[PDB]
Amino acid sequence: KMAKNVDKPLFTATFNVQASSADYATFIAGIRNKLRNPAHFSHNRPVLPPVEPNVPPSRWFHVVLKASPTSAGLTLAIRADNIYLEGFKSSDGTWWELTPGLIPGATYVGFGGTYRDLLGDTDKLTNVALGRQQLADAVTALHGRTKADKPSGPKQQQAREAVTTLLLMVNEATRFQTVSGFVAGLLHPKSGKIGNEMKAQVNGWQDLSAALLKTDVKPPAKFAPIEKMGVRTAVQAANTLGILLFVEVPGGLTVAKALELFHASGGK
Ligand SMILES: Nc1ncnc2c1ncn2[C@@H]1O[C@H](COP(=O)(O)O)[C@@H](O)[C@H]1O
Repeated sequence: KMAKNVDKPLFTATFNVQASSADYATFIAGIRNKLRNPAHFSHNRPVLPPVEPNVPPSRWFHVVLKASPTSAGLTLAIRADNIYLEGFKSSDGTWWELTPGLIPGATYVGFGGTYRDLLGDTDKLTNVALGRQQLADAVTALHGRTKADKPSGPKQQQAREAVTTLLLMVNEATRFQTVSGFVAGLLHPKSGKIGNEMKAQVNGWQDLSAALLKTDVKPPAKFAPIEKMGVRTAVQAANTLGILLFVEVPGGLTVAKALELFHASGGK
């Protein structure tokens, strides 16, 4: 059940930590546009293709974060089907994986990519500080990771804080316009923490995605509100979502069909 093609990304997206808000916003937009199922939209927002039924994960992209203009960057291995962070490459060339035995030749980092794993309690998410400095510190801490850092309690804690930072500023920002917008603001000519609404959105990507998709089924259908996210209408949901996870909703596309539409449309 090992992954395939981790070393053969579908695309590579690059960001310099010192760049402007504008550069960051289009970096995020670029990732969404390249991940989209060209044939499957919902309320003008892109929707991911389904996870392929019975193969191991074979669709990956890389994000490269450079702490400096010419410096080699930190490479993130992210799944193209569900935007999971599963690996990062260090300056010594070691692949660290976040799921034991998922990436050929990798070394397990010692924890996973859920906020439960990273923070102990998911409520701690609204105390994580985001900004340009945090981004630079997170990238440097993971780029400078050595194998000996794994048996160090405090090093493991710092690595978790660094991964948590990348997850919010890269993965969740891709998923959510609220998050990407929030981060772009911190990079304008610088520290912030997300509120409880963004925390609820980030913990409910599937639910919020599935709720938009339901409104698209052809009737024989209203939007179910999600109070804790602050999202009470289809339009607020469309404005909150950057890209939807594919969810098999009753009367909408099935996994099989959406996948054939993916292939027929020039998607890989
Ligand atoms: N490795 C990961 N990278 C990014 N997001 C993740 C990862 N693992 C879990 N998540 C997020 O957590 C949500 C729920 O995870 P789970 O409920 O444990 O299947 C997912 O839909 C993702 O938004």
